[PDB]
Amino acid sequence: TEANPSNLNEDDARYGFRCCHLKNIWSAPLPPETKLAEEMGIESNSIDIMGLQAAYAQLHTEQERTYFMQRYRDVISSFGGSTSYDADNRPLLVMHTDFWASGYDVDGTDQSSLGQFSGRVQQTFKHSVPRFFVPEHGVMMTLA
Amino acid sequence: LIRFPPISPLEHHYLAGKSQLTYTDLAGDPALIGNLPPREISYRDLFRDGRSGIKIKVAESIWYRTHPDYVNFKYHDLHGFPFLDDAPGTSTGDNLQEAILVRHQDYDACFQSQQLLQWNKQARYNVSVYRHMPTVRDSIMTS
Repeated sequence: TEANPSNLNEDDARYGFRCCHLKNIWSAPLPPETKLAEEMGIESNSIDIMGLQAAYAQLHTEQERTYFMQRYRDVISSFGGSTSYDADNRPLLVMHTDFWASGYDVDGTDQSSLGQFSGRVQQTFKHSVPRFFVPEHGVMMTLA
Repeated sequence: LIRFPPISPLEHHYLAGKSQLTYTDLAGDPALIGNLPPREISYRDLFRDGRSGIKIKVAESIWYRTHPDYVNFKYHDLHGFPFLDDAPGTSTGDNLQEAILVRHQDYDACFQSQQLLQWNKQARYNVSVYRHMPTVRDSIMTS
């Protein structure tokens, strides 16, 4: 929530924010506040089995939310409904491309560099956005 | 058995009456609707002059399974309409059974005159019955 580009720090402002590593077991853990146990109160000597039933149901709603419905839009999708991008002010994703960056090695050829190599990665790529209709004034930003 | 659907200018949607609208009431989240226990509410929660002493146990989010009839409060005191111009059970006391059972007086108001009670009818009942029955001639004749 920085208010001005001037509230950003050296690195961020010049290179952009940092993003998440590709997903793996250690970089895609369940949200840190994930419940590991759900307590349910009980009268000194008895337990309301009907309440216990509700308790679970309630928990279920809580979990679903924590695990994958943390964003309003996703909760509404949960019900089988939908939301315009104006509903939560989300930028509209118009096109997403992804590709691997490969290249070649350069062979060292002098007395000491003979048998050495330097990797030069150089990948060509196309990123094409199909004719899009702009309903209101604004910006079309493309990032990498 | 002649009856009038219980329309009333005093009944309102359950949700219109709730003071604190909760997720459980509004959301209509299935997960909840199928595993909660019944809900105890009172006629006060359904009619403006509803009797709070009459408690009923309804099924969760039932108000989302059916809509109630509506009568502008204006008809509330015009004599001649067979509406329940008073929350059911208003004059029988905090007693459920007495509210559920139809109180015919509730309608006295809308009739010019019950010279023939509230309703009345006339019909022809054509009945044919096959049966073992000696003819009247046989009954009255000895030999």
